[PDB]
Order: sequence, then structure tokens, then C-alpha cells
Amino acid sequence: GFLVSFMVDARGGSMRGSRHNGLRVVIPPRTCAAPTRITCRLVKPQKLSTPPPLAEEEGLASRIIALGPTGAQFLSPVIVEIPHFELVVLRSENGSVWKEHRSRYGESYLDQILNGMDEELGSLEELEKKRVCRIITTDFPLYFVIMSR
Ligand SMILES: [Br-]
Ligand SMILES: [Br-]
Ligand SMILES: [Br-]
Ligand SMILES: [Br-]
Ligand SMILES: [Br-]
Repeated sequence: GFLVSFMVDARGGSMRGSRHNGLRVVIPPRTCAAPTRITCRLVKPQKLSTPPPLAEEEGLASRIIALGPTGAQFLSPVIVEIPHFELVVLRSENGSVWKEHRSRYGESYLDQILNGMDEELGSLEELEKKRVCRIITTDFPLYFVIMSR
């Protein structure tokens, strides 16, 4: 099931998914007060009871991302990079409603978010080229998914 599964604590850590094709979770130092097992698994939209409702011009650009523990709340933002097949990040807190995810910090504060971490994050153009989307979030909802429009 799980593409990513690792223990992390206040020192921070990260793990690349086992398919080694862009999926990656970065938990910077101090974002995580107590020891936590961080996970990620991908779900097929049909496994869902309420899939993302799309308008005519909208499609899914990724599989549905389930980050664990569901509902985790970090002390500062964490980074999740997701491969995709305009791109918007949708999230569903408990699986019933879907809304746009917007990082209220965003890409201009990436260095501050990383908090000294010895991790190399590539630019947005470098992510474009690799077809990878970077989600900056301070919590884990039941689902993320990348949507095109
Ligand atoms: Br992976
Ligand atoms: Br990777
Ligand atoms: Br606190
Ligand atoms: Br909805
Ligand atoms: Br954020």
C-alpha cells in the first residue's frame, strides 16, 4: 500500500517514494514536535465514495494522495512533491467536500520553511520539466489531488 513510510521527530526527515519518480515527503526540522510515523499512499478515484466533482473543462492530473497520519497538524509547513500526468491542488478534509488548497506561505518562503534542513528542493521550472507539483501544507487532510483546468 504505502509509497512512503518513515519515522520523524523534531530533527526533521524526508523520504522519496519507492517508485522513485518524484513523489517525496519533506518534514523540516521543528515542524513535528513528537515522534510520528509519516506515510503516503495513492488511491484510485473510484475507491472514493465522493470523488472530486469536475467541471466540463476540468480533469484529474494525479492520483488521489492520502497522507498519514490523517489530520496531522504541523508547527510550521511541510513539503510534499507529487508527480502529475493550469494545475490546481484540491484537498478534502474528511472525504465529503473538495476545495482548493492554497499555501498561505507559498514558494517565496521555501528556505525559511526548510529551517536549515540539508535537503535540495528544485525550482518550479525544474519541477515543471519533471512533471512534479509541490504542495506546501501545515496539515494533512484525508486527500489531496492535482486537477487540471
Ligand atoms: Br513513489
Ligand atoms: Br524520487
Ligand atoms: Br505548541
Ligand atoms: Br465536493
Ligand atoms: Br502552508
